[PDB]
Amino acid sequence: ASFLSSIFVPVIGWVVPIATFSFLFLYIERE
Amino acid sequence: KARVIVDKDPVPTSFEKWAQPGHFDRTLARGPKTTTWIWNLHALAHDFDTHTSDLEDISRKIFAAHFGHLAVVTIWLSGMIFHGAKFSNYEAWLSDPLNVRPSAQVVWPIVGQDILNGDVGGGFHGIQITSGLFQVWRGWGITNSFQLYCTAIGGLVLAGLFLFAGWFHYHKRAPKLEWFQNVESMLNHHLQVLLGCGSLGWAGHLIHVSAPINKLMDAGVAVKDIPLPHEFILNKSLLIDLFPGFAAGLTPFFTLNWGQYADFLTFKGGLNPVTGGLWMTDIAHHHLAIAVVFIIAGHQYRTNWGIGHSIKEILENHKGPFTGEGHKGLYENLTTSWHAQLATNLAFLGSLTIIIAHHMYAMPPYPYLATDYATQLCIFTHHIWIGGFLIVGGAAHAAIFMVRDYDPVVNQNNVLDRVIRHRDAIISHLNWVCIFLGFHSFGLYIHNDTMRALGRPQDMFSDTAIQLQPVFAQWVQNLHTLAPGGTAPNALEPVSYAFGGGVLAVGGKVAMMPIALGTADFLIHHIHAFTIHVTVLILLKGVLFARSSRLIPDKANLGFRFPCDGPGRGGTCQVSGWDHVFLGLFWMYNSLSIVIFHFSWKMQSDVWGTVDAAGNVSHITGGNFAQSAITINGWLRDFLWAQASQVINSYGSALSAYGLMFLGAHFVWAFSLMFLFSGRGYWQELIESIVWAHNKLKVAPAIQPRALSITQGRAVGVAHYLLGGIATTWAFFHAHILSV
Amino acid sequence: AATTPLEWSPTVGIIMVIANVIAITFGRQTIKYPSAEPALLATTAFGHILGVGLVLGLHN
Amino acid sequence: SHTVKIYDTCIGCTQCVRACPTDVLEMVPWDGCKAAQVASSPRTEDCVGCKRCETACPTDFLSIRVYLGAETTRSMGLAY
Amino acid sequence: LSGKTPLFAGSTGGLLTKAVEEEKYAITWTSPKAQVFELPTGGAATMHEGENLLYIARKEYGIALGGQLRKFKITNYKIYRILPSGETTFIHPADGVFPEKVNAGREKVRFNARSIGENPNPSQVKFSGKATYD
Amino acid sequence: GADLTPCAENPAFQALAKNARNTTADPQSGQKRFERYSQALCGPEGYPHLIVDGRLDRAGDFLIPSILFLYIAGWIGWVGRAYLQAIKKDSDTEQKEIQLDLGIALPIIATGFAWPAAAVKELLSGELTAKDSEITVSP
Amino acid sequence: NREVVFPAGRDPQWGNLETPVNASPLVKWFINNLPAYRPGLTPFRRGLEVGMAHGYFLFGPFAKLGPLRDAANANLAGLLGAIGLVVLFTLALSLYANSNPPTALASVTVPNPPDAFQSKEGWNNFASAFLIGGIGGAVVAYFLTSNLALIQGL
Amino acid sequence: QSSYLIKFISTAPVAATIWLTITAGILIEFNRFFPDLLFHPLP
Ligand code: CLA
Ligand code: CLA
Ligand code: CLA
Ligand code: CLA
Ligand code: CLA
Ligand code: CLA
Ligand SMILES: CC1=C(/C=C/C(C)=C/C=C/C(C)=C/C=C/C=C(C)/C=C/C=C(C)/C=C/C2=C(C)CCCC2(C)C)C(C)(C)CCC1
Ligand SMILES: CC1=C(/C=C/C(C)=C\C=C\C(C)=C\C=C\C=C(C)\C=C\C=C(C)\C=C\C2=C(C)CCCC2(C)C)C(C)(C)CCC1
Ligand SMILES: CC1=C(C/C=C(\C)CCC[C@H](C)CCC[C@H](C)CCCC(C)C)C(=O)c2ccccc2C1=O
Ligand code: SF4
Ligand code: SF4
Repeated sequence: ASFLSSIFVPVIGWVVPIATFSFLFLYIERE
Repeated sequence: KARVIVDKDPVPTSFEKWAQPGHFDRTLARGPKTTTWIWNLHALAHDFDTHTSDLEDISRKIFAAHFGHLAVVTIWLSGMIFHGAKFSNYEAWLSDPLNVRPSAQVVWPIVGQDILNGDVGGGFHGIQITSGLFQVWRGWGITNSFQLYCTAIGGLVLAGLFLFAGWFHYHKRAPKLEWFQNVESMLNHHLQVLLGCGSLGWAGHLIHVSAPINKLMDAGVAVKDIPLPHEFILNKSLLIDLFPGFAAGLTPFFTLNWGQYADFLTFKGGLNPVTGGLWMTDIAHHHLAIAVVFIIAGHQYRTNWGIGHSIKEILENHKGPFTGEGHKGLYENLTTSWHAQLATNLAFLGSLTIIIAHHMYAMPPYPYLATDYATQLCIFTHHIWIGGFLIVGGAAHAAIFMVRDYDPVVNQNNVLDRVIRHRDAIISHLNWVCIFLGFHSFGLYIHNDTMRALGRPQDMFSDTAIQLQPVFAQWVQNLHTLAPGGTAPNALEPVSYAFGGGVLAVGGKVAMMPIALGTADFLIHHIHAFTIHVTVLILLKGVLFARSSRLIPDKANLGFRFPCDGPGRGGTCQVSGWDHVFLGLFWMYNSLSIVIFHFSWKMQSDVWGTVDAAGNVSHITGGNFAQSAITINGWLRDFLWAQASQVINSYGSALSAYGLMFLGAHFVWAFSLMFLFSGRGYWQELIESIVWAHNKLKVAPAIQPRALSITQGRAVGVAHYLLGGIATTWAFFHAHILSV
Repeated sequence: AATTPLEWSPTVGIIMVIANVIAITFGRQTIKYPSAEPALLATTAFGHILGVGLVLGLHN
Repeated sequence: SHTVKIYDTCIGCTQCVRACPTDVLEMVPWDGCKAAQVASSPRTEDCVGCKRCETACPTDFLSIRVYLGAETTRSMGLAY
Repeated sequence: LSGKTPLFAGSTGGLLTKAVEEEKYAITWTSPKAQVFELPTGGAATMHEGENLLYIARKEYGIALGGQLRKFKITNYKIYRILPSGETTFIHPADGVFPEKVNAGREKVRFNARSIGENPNPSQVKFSGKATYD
Repeated sequence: GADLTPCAENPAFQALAKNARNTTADPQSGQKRFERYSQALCGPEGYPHLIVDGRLDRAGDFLIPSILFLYIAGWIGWVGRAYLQAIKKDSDTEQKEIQLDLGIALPIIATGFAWPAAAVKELLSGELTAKDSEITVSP
Repeated sequence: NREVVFPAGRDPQWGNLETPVNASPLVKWFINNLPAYRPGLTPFRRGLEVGMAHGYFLFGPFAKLGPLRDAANANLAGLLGAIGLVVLFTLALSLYANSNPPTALASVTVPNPPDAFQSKEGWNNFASAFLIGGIGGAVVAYFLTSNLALIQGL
Repeated sequence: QSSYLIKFISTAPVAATIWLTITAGILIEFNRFFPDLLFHPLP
């Protein structure tokens, strides 16, 4: 099942940073 | 109104003030309650402005202090030629300048250090020299030791005269403030006499002594067969045989028939094929043209005969629409503050010294200098460094003028006041430029360094790949190669073979060849521009913000040298104009260090190397610069790791001292990091515990010991950081090039 | 090939002469502080440069 | 924000008030028989915390300290 | 609030966006002469013979200026705090007497009757919500 | 003794002795060096090794140098301690520290050859140590 | 001739300075009539014109210099790579919009209040238009460059 | 006066330079006659 690396690697490099930094930036800037 | 005004016997000459220290200042004159008094004694010895406020007392110290400094330089210069007289191989070096290496230092047969006196050549055991004094004396037409022995005693005699002068002036005959303030007289004298007549005189020596003698020496005559200089003057038959223009005499000069002197006042502009070096006749025609220009130029100013310019009128009348009052008030600042004059003189003198180093390597002006790669490399590296230090000193005294001597009344809507009133825009854009260059100068290395590791050499910024060529410089190169004919028609050969043209070969060596500019030079030239802009940002910021900042409104009151102005407002650490100079020195060292590295690898890879009869030039490093200097690992591999083999393996040979100074230099660099990273607070608490042990055993010092001051700890570090740094590449440059 | 030089000729001296005269007329009006004692010695010197500049400059 | 606390070792030299950049400290009358003046810190909100008050105090150890705390625009020296 | 502006061409060093949004400051002074004085943020400026007024971004600029004014023998300098809504408050010489000189109306604040050695340890005061400097 | 042989009989030592590279101006400095080093112990590499065990068979290595140091070093400390104490009774103490009173110092430097006797005398009864209660300390 | 540089407005107290680059006739028109400051437009139309300019700009670097530039699918990589960058640019607007962005500033070149970017709605509508116009500009640049030989071949 | 000159010599640097040069010259001169001295040769 080598295709999983093609799906799980970029999720760690792109999806996880975007989602985490997106929520955090709104959380730290909340009022 | 130029006049000689003097005060008779202001200051006595007693030995009293020698004993009691701190006489110059009142705070230190009280007593040494603390060890910081010791460090403050040296830091305030030359701060004459702090000792007194009367400009007469300041200027008299400065004018006399210069004389004591000249004695040190004359003793040095006289000392160099003295070693050439007694302990040297110069007399043997002239017999064969291509097989005998130059040496003038001999270390005594004491513990293990006779090794340094290896077989340098010519039956002499001595340390090999890289200053190039041997080539200078040949340019001076010195062919025997007794001639050099006479010149050394003359310098020592001259040293006493300068030394007598500073005594005579500060103590017996002190000029008044008016004597120094007559600027218009000073500038005429230095341009005409010190530079003009000094240049005109040296033309006489070159024409009468150096050019004829060197013209016999390169021919192939023995050193003993050469007549002495006075023999040429008295016996004109010998002079006419070489340069027949002298047969006409001095009449062609006065009658404007100057073409008769074409034999020894040439404009060939190329290098002598026999001895790697410019033609003596071309150098002879140099200073004669320079002297006339300088003699004429110095008559510009008035100097008390109604004829000439007032510098105040020149500056005031250069106003404009954009600049409010133009250069009004600058003459007053420069005539009421020594630091302003010091800043201008230091900055442009340093840029001059860098400008020398670039001219000399491409246009070797001495005989057999180009073939001696060791002398050529250290000579370029030397003046490159000295110019860097002096430029940083210019920014320091520029800022010291602001805190100490700035008058807002004078600088009102002038060119300087208008500069301070938009300082934010100057730095914010320079900030943008520094970031832009650092990305697009260094990021291109990382892209190459990253791609080659990924097995993608096609995606690099290299000569086969995307290459960014320096088209602008290559265009300017071709204009110089074509200056023979057309523009500059009388010139036979270009000003330098670095721009282009044919190769020159002396013996088996190559003196100079065309320096091709490719993608590697395009990157490194931007790296230099990057590193130069940042130190300007650090230094220029200190000058503008020394008076005040948005953070600190009153920064001048604290002074030029204050550590922090408190820990609040976040943190105000290193906010002074002093600390900017401290930071700029690291960047000066960073920028300047790549320049000499750019010089070493390029000249070894592209320029220098053995040459065959068929013109095949076997370069030293084998042309590896183009495909390896584009990556950072290439420098680490091909330049540092590879060329340092001679240094580490120098043990058990004559170059062993370089391996020691090389290794020792890394220590002082790391020892610097004690003071830069740490802080005074920890060290005072450590001394507290140590003082307890002395109070226990009753070895307590009367002078209470304290840790070093804050600005001192920063000063002590950068002194080590630079000394340990420069000494490292100093030995690497020496041991590597001396072996090859 | 060296530039062609100049044998002595009386025509050369008239260029030096006229060069001095234009200098005297040029300085006498425009010099801010003409008299201090002088300027005659100075203005004649400039004419020698302009003369030597014209004299050698013409014949090339 | 930055708390400025004064202790009983004051002697009314007034050197702390003259050093304050932001005019945080103000001398006040000591009702007791010590002196006609002892320091105070009414406008503590403008304390940037440059410790100039402490450097000017002539005691063995300080009669006035500056205990740092929460930051604000006035304390951080921000003109923006 | 009244006065005349010091005559200077302008400068980047000066007022920024903070003034519109929150707490710009001002300083007022009166001088008999018209000298040249260095501004708090770079530059030089002249001063009129009556009721000079300058707007400054912070309180530190004013007292730093006031110290420079004392060199010219000017001791009547008043600093204000102008809020975005126009509310102005007279601050620096809060009473007619300056801070360095004593006035009877004032009261001591944040005074500890003990010496620094007498302060409690932090372990004696933890989780209570009080600090050692109290 | 550990992984070594006598220096006189070791082959590697004799190999280096032929090419000794005399240090001083004396021509035989190299041969004279290796002659004296034959007494010491040498390893496989050919260089000598010193044993600081304290055995009297090999005491010139460290033990004799050790005694010669401490007599010299205690001279410096006893002199400095006495010169500092004598100054403290005088009025201007700090200046005398910088500008040395050679009249006071050279008599002290003349002494110090008998520093161990004075050290024991101060230790048995005297001023070698001040009391802990009368010395500055942090809280 | 007389001075060219003046203080921002009548007040010299303020920071900004009137300069040729800041307050010339030509520069004031261009900047104030750019879509980010042009009068008489809604927040949606501003973002559309801005994105349409940027998608057309961002297609080039990916195509002619990115990987596979020397391949058949070079121009296709520029379109997909640009859209991925436009989406991140679109996402950034939504975060700056949904974080209560303070205000837009008024300088000398744009003396009036710039636009109705003073709320979350103005920035959110700007973001939706950026993606629509942004993807459009890249798609346009792809079809031209890919079919530029045909357009010249006509 | 000579009294002032003696005080100059008695200062910290000149006293240190004079003394250290003497201690240096002893080790320097002793090492040229007695070359190596790795250890004390024991009879
Ligand atoms: C850790 C995770 C990760 C992953 C999986 C990738 C993956 C990739 N990077 Mg990358 N990168 C990363 C982290 C990562 N990166 C980080 C942290 C950095 C900072 C240094 C970079 C910096 C970087 C640069 C500078 C470049 C890449 C490029 C690439 C691509 C090269 C593929 C190829 O063979 O040539 C290309 C082969 C092709 C067939 C064309 C690729 C077409 C793209 C990938 C299609 C993308 C569609 C897009 C997501 C559409 C979304 C729309 C939707 C949201 C509506 C590949 C997709 C290169 C590139 O140009 O990609 C375009 C490139 O130049 N990356
Ligand atoms: C003075 C300038 C000028 C120029 C350079 C042209 C040029 C042209 N005209 Mg034209 N025209 C002009 C003035 C001009 N006209 C005036 C003043 C009038 C009024 C009388 C006309 C009336 C006119 C008519 C009635 C027609 C033309 C047509 C044409 C094209 C015919 C070329 C051909 O041989 O067949 C065709 C060759 C080709 C290679 C195909 C051309 C494809 C077009 C030109 C591509 C245009 C794309 C365009 C730039 C998109 C615009 C958007 C952009 C602004 C962002 C040619 C491009 C003919 C046409 O149909 O063009 C399509 C046509 O029917 N013109
Ligand atoms: C002839 C003997 C003589 C005597 C007795 C004096 C006596 C005096 N001079 Mg004087 N002077 C002399 C010669 C002499 N000078 C000469 C030849 C010059 C010209 C250079 C001067 C220039 C001069 C100036 C400009 C000033 C004095 C001052 C003074 C007074 C204070 C000096 C002092 O205490 O510092 C004693 C300091 C030293 C002994 C150290 C001097 C170090 C020398 C000059 C340089 C050594 C460089 C060296 C090679 C660096 C190596 C570094 C490295 C190896 C470690 C004192 C009355 C000062 C004064 O009046 O104060 C108000 C003052 O401002 N003098
Ligand atoms: C023409 C050259 C020149 C001159 C005349 C001056 C003169 C002056 N400078 Mg200055 N400066 C210069 C160049 C110059 N500088 C350069 C090139 C730099 C950049 C590095 C500086 C950086 C600088 C700073 C940062 C400061 C000055 C200051 C001063 C003033 C007081 C300095 C003092 O007390 O001296 C005595 C200085 C010392 C005792 C320091 C000793 C440093 C040693 C020599 C470093 C060791 C180098 C050595 C070669 C190492 C090898 C040998 C060693 C291992 C034994 C004085 C007016 C100070 C000041 O307050 O001005 C108002 C000040 O703060 N300057
Ligand atoms: C190697 C060490 C190092 C580096 C990299 C820097 C970097 C910098 N210093 Mg510096 N500095 C250093 C050591 C260093 N310093 C030391 C030791 C000192 C003490 C003397 C100083 C003192 C100092 C001063 C006093 C000043 C600087 C300034 C600067 C900046 C210049 C602007 C520039 O080049 O653009 C930025 C360039 C870089 C950061 C180079 C590398 C960037 C690569 C190519 C890009 C990265 C790829 C990719 C985006 C990574 C993404 C990863 C992802 C997963 C997150 C820059 C941030 C100046 C400044 O800020 O002016 C603007 C300034 O005034 N420094
Ligand atoms: C900072 C310097 C720098 C530069 C110039 C480049 C350049 C490049 N890299 Mg690279 N890279 C760098 C640092 C750099 N790299 C670093 C530090 C790393 C390590 C992480 C890498 C790692 C890396 C990888 C792994 C890859 C590249 C690739 C590439 C290429 C494709 C670029 C691309 O698709 O971006 C697209 C860029 C954009 C969409 C933005 C462009 C911005 C434009 C130019 C702005 C212009 C402003 C304008 C002039 C001003 C307007 C004025 C107005 C008033 C009108 C290109 C040659 C790829 C390749 O294959 O190389 C051939 C690739 O796969 N890079
Ligand atoms: C001279 C000058 C200049 C220059 C300019 C430039 C350089 C320009 C830019 C350019 C650009 C930057 C361009 C761009 C453009 C773009 C376009 C042209 C776009 C397009 C679009 C479209 C058409 C789209 C559409 C669509 C949509 C929206 C959706 C759906 C799809 C479609 C496709 C339909 C400047 C100003 C700087 C300065 C001054 C002067
Ligand atoms: C005009 C203007 C300006 C300026 C500007 C400049 C001059 C510049 C900029 C610059 C910039 C701002 C730049 C940027 C760049 C970026 C880049 C360089 C990026 C790249 C990226 C990449 C390469 C990635 C890719 C991708 C994606 C996106 C997704 C998927 C995956 C991948 C990886 C494929 C200002 C601001 C003032 C204002 C407005 C106007
Ligand atoms: C080590 C260190 C110190 C302590 C360094 C000290 C105290 C240096 C001491 C230098 C010499 C050793 C002082 C004593 C010299 C003797 C008087 C000489 C004896 C005489 C014989 C040599 C002849 C600081 O004070 C400091 C301050 C700020 C930042 C970093 C640091 C820092 O790193
Ligand atoms: S910390 Fe600074 S601002 Fe606060 S009272 Fe002390 S000196 Fe004044
Ligand atoms: S002790 Fe300190 S705080 Fe008290 S009056 Fe004196 S200087 Fe001010």
